[PDB]
Amino acid sequence: PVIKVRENEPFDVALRRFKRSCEKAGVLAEVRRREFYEKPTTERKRAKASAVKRHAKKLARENARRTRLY
Amino acid sequence: PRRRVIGQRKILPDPKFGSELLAKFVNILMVDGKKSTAESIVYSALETLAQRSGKSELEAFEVALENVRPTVEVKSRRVGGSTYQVPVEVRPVRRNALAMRWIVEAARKRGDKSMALRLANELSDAAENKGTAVKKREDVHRMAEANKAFAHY
Amino acid sequence: RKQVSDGVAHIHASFNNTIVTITDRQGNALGWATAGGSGFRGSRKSTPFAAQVAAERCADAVKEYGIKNLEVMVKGPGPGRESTIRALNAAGFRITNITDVTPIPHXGCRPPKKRRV
Amino acid sequence: KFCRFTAEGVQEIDYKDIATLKNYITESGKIVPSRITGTRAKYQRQLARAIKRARYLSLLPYTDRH
RNA sequence: CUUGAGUCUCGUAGAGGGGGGUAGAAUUCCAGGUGUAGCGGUGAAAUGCGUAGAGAUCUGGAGGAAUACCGGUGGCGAAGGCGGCCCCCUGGACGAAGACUGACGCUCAGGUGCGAAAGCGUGGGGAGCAAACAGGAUUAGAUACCCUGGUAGUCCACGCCGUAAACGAUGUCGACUUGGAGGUUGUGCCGGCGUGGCUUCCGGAGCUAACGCGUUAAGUCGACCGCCUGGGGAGUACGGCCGCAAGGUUAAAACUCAAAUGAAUUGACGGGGGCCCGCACAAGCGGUGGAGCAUGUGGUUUAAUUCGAUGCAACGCGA
Ligand SMILES: [Mg+2]
Ligand SMILES: [Mg+2]
Ligand SMILES: [Mg+2]
Ligand SMILES: [Mg+2]
Ligand SMILES: [Mg+2]
Ligand SMILES: [Mg+2]
Ligand SMILES: [Mg+2]
Ligand SMILES: [Mg+2]
Ligand SMILES: [Mg+2]
Ligand SMILES: [Mg+2]
Ligand SMILES: [Mg+2]
Ligand SMILES: [Mg+2]
Ligand SMILES: [Mg+2]
Ligand SMILES: [Mg+2]
Ligand SMILES: [Mg+2]
Ligand SMILES: [Mg+2]
Ligand SMILES: [Mg+2]
Ligand SMILES: [Mg+2]
Ligand SMILES: [Mg+2]
Repeated sequence: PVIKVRENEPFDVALRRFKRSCEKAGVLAEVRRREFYEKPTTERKRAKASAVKRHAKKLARENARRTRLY
Repeated sequence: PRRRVIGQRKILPDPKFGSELLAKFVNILMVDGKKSTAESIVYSALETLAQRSGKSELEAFEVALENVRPTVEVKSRRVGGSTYQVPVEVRPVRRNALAMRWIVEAARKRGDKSMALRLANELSDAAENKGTAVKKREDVHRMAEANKAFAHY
Repeated sequence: RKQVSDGVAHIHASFNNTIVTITDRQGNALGWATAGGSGFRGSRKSTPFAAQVAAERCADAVKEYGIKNLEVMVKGPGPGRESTIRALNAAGFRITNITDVTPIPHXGCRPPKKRRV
Repeated sequence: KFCRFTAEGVQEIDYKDIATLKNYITESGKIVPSRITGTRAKYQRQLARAIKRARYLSLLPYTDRH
């Protein structure tokens, strides 16, 4: 994320463009993910758990628009 | 409390000057429901302080209160087993409550003979930043400033 | 002494500390400051306020170069990233650039083991 | 969405066609996920091979910070 | 004889395998420039590094290992497994139209081969990580968890080992038996309509102790193999075989018990989660704990110091 300060662009607005360029490139998440070694078994396990619960969430939701609360 | 509905309580103004603030001061000085004693102490101290300052009663009061009122204090928030002194801005009602409490405590742990003269001398020293009450204000302010990094939870 | 007026601000923002270094555009350190040397230890060193104060001090240190317009290289995941730049813009510099320079391996070396706490 | 490589009769993706490939990398230079562009899986693989080839010949950068 | 099995033609996707080459990012080290008082680390610290110039920053160089993004309940492979890019050698699978052979098939004791990680032998290599180890902490202790280091090893070649929760805890082959939504890869007809391979999720009958499985069956059947027969003793001993070794494999008995076990249910509990409440914290005021005395109690004493209460919920209690 290399933000150029543009003309008449005040500081706040360029700072916010930089924060979003970073949060979009995922610099911080990549850094946190590279702090400690993770065994391949743990990697495969967390990938599968995220897939299973995303799928279960979509399914529970699309049945939630078939139940009434009151 | 958890619920929250503390309707505030009616306090009469003081008879001599008609000030709710001075009545709060009498209440904070009062011991064992003996309000007549406390009122006689407060009026004697205020008359003495006004003669020794020339100003007026209910203005020398607010001048001594001004140099004791804290602006920011620290609340404890435990994070890692240990605690973080967190600076928090003091509400004006609490500003005056704490100023009065500190002034009374200071005037109590003084050396003059009667409580009226001790309170007068404490009020006089607070009007030029020399008593233990303004020392407590300064200590609280320096704690909050030494913890200013933690002005977040 | 010398006049440069176009500097680069390097912020090394770790979890534990913040290091602010101002150089010229050629990489020569004119001055520096750290959160841990600006009056902060342990639980305070790793806060955005300590980094802000470190950046204040590093701006105050390079005063006799007449630096006027700064580039900003941010490196690392620590708390002192945003606050340092918000204090460089304040201190008096005309921030012209903000880049992230966090090193990312494209695979790289095996990291240390996970902490069990 | 709309995988553009199907709609245009594409057999190969041609790493030498830098104008096309620049649409599928970010500013950083990273390959955009097919979930963002809606490219079909077969062409996403073709595109990845093409981008890596173009990077090797210094037609595309690996990164923003070379 | 041609439908099982197989051959050929044309094409398709693929981290399938073996060999070689190469690129970029990053770590570490080396040299040099700038610069100065800290860095690093943690829950907090310390050990450690640093004025003999560290950390930071910049330029050049060396070397090893791994390949961000793509990347996907995506792909390939018999399983183990396989991921930058390029070339060489090479295996399998699938589809479309046909042509060919003519039951050539399925399973498989013994045999034979492949077989993660660790480990072993010889020779290389060694960035990062890191058993052992050392120091610093923590602790009642702390041969740990945390920190600073750090050697085998992790890498390569060749040879060995032959084991893993080597798992779908589900042997292989074949047939049949309602559906729905996706993923991936072919293919016919015109985004729409078909037809194949593999694959993920749900679910019908049926099945199941139940949980669940459900055309990729744990349903309905057939062929062949492997294996089980209460818990412990014990996958241990002895013997054989195999191994350089570590050990692997085959595999008992005495003795001892009345259980051991699976699934599910109601509770209770959690240093699990969520939402609420109470002078529970917070915000406050006044106390108790110290003194003297009153009073009860424990204890001791006594001829007797009558009996009872004796965590909260006994102790100015029955009185
Ligand atoms: Mg660490
Ligand atoms: Mg056999
Ligand atoms: Mg090994
Ligand atoms: Mg070896
Ligand atoms: Mg060796
Ligand atoms: Mg260690
Ligand atoms: Mg076994
Ligand atoms: Mg496995
Ligand atoms: Mg598995
Ligand atoms: Mg088994
Ligand atoms: Mg089902
Ligand atoms: Mg044995
Ligand atoms: Mg033996
Ligand atoms: Mg309280
Ligand atoms: Mg007492
Ligand atoms: Mg008794
Ligand atoms: Mg009794
Ligand atoms: Mg009893
Ligand atoms: Mg009771």
